Amino acid sequence: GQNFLIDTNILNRIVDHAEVTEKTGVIEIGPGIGALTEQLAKRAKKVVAFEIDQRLLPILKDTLSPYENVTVIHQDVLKADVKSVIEEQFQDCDEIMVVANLPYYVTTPIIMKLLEEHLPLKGIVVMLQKEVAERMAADPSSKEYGSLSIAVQFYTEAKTVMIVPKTVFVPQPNVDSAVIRLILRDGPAVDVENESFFFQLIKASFAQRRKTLLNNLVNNLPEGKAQKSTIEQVLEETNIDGKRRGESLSIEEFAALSNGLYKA
Amino acid sequence: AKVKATLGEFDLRDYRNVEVLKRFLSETGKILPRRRTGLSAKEQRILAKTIKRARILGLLPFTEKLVRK
Amino acid sequence: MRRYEVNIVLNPNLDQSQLALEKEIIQRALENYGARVEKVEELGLRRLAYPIAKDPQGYFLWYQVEMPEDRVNDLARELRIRDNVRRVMVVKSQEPFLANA
Amino acid sequence: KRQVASGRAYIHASYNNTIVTITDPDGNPITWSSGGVIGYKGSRKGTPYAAQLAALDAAKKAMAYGMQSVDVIVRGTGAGREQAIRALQASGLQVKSIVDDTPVPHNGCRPKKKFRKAS
Amino acid sequence: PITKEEKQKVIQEFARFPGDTGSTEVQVALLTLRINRLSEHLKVHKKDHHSHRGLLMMVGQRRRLLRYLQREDPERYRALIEKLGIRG
RNA sequence: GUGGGAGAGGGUGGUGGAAUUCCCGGAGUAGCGGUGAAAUGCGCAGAUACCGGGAGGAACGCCGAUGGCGAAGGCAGCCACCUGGUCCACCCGUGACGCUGAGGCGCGAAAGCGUGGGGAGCAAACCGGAUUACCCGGGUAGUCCACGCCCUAAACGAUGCGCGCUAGGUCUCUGGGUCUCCUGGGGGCCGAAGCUAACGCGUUAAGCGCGCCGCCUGGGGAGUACGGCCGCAAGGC
Repeated sequence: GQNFLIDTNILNRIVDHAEVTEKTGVIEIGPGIGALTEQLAKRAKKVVAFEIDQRLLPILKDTLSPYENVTVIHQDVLKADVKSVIEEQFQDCDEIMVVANLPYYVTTPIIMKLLEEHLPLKGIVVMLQKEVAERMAADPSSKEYGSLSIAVQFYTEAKTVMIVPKTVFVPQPNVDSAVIRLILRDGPAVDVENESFFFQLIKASFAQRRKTLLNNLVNNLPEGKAQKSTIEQVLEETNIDGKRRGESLSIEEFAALSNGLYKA
Repeated sequence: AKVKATLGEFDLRDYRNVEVLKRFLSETGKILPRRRTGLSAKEQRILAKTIKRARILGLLPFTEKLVRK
Repeated sequence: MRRYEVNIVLNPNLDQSQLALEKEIIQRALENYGARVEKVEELGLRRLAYPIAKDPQGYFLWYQVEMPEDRVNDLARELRIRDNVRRVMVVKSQEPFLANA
Repeated sequence: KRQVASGRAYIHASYNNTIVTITDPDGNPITWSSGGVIGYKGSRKGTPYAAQLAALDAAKKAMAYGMQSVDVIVRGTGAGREQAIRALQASGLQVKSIVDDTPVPHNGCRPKKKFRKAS
Repeated sequence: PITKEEKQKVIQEFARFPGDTGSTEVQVALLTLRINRLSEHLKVHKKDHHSHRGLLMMVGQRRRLLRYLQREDPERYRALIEKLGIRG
């Protein structure tokens, strides 16, 4: 058992932040002990629970007698397809939400891959660390800025809904927990030639952050390893980008840079 | 019994007095500490310098192998 | 014009001819670099605790010289060019500091 | 096969494992033995008993080549050096000398994370 | 190094009277010689930071001695500075 | 000034061996490696043990010290050159030429950075594995060099510098003398008087005095905001 939140107050506040109403639908990831599930199911039209824990599921399953919307599906969210779930279990409520209070070493890759899964859902609200929360919801020219902020910029505009004290968690974490909201955008924030190529670019830029954009792109890029001799024209193709870094630049800057990269 | 005890009269800056120099090295080609040699630090320091110099000349072993289990 | 000692260790696997020519050439270099030898000690063959240049044996030669200080490096680099010599170590002449007098 | 009649037995006594190799004076390795070839896996590979068995196995499989006398040098600081040497000498080959030649760096390369913090 | 020969020669040259080894002029001359040698050394050896501190202290000492000399007697000061070509 | 002494103080060239990793061979059979226990991983394209030859980079095992040097940061193979600081002795020269120091100038561990080299080993990030539901296998920048930036620390003795006076005992490093001992300088441990809220300090004062400098005025807000200065930037004052 990980650090489990025991406060009804902050749980009520978070489930309010989730806007769990009659129309609103809920996806449960790692139902666990079943406090979040308790506060969600009563106000949700249909709750679908995904978990791979052996015994953390069927014990909770006993308590799910008063709830009629608890369609618990025993599987790993990463391994198992979720596309079918939209058709099968959201016939009751087309609106989609994902809520999680899990440990973060499992939570963050789950969120990343879910966004990679390309399932069109309205939004997601998850529980994460303060540092990673800053990392996701970041502005240009910040120490808390990086590739993760760039990645989440395509999908959503984020803000920590309500900072959480460490006390509420049973064992106490040393670092403060901060719950963020991720509400999916209409589409891509800024257009690009290739999505994968864009991601490769952003990885290359922020690989050795401290170095200049030029020094990053010289050594980081694999195709850059190919065209090391050719990086002259790469310098040429730069527009209004002088002696610069990654963190300095913004989403539109990197998008234009990628669009230029395809033309090289 | 200190190594100094089982010796007579000699010079330390003489980096060619090889026969006396083998005495100050252990069963392994290591320089014995002051506890075993029985010299003052100044003497120990100058002797270590001379020993290293002779090692460079190849008159003395940098390391050896010990006949024991 | 300080007093230095010069050490040359060279190939033992040489007869009188190569030995003599090496001696004369190194003496030529010595007198070339503004040096002035006083005394020469010849040590012949000595066993080495470790093999140098794939050879467990070595031939030894000893000089003490008073010569210009600025040119000792030049002499050391000169004597080391030949493949017949293994180690050349020039050290300053040190006073016999005795023990337990 | 060779019948050198006089070789040398190398004992590589690491922490995790002990290796025994018998070879001619020319360094040509005739054969070898370890804790692994006996069948021991994992932790018990470097146990003193494994060292004993490895020494005996190497000696036995070396007797086929007609080896009678060896001159042993031991390498590594593993737990089963003494056990290996005693087993080898009590196997049937008259050891001339017993020596260590454990390789020690002269403050060379930077070691692993765990092996650091040297006094 | 500054051998005995040239050191003694400078001492003899700048001595006020025979048997003077410690007067202001002699001190200034010796400091100037040391300063010159160290200056050329640091010119050749740019990244020898430890010696530069010594150079600074020597320059300071010479400056203080010259200040005292000028205070007590300006004519000797002018004569010494023209003899040694200090401050230009 | 003269006559000596010790020292990983600094800069520049040269080269000594032991490892580690690769390459080229000879022999070698089924594992090697790893852990609390394991897995990943390598190995039948013959691994690991081992013998020989070669390449390359980095760091100097015993000596080694509770040691030494430096104004700090720091400085360990060896050889040579160019240099900085310092101690003792002779009392030989000068006649107060001294102390401190707002700004200025310079130095400044480690980590960063620009422009070029180098890359053995270790190793941020990262790719893997696994269990206690940190640890092992790989690996990038970086750690290495030249030039130019950055100017930060538990940059600590948490103790600014200089000088004088105030019991001693003991262990060390380095000198001098007439050498069981006297006399200087440096580094530790007990402890008179004294001081301190106490812990403790105590001839290397946190004692008794003098001179100069730098800072403090309840805790947060906050080393934050604004403004200014310095940097390519991160950032610094």
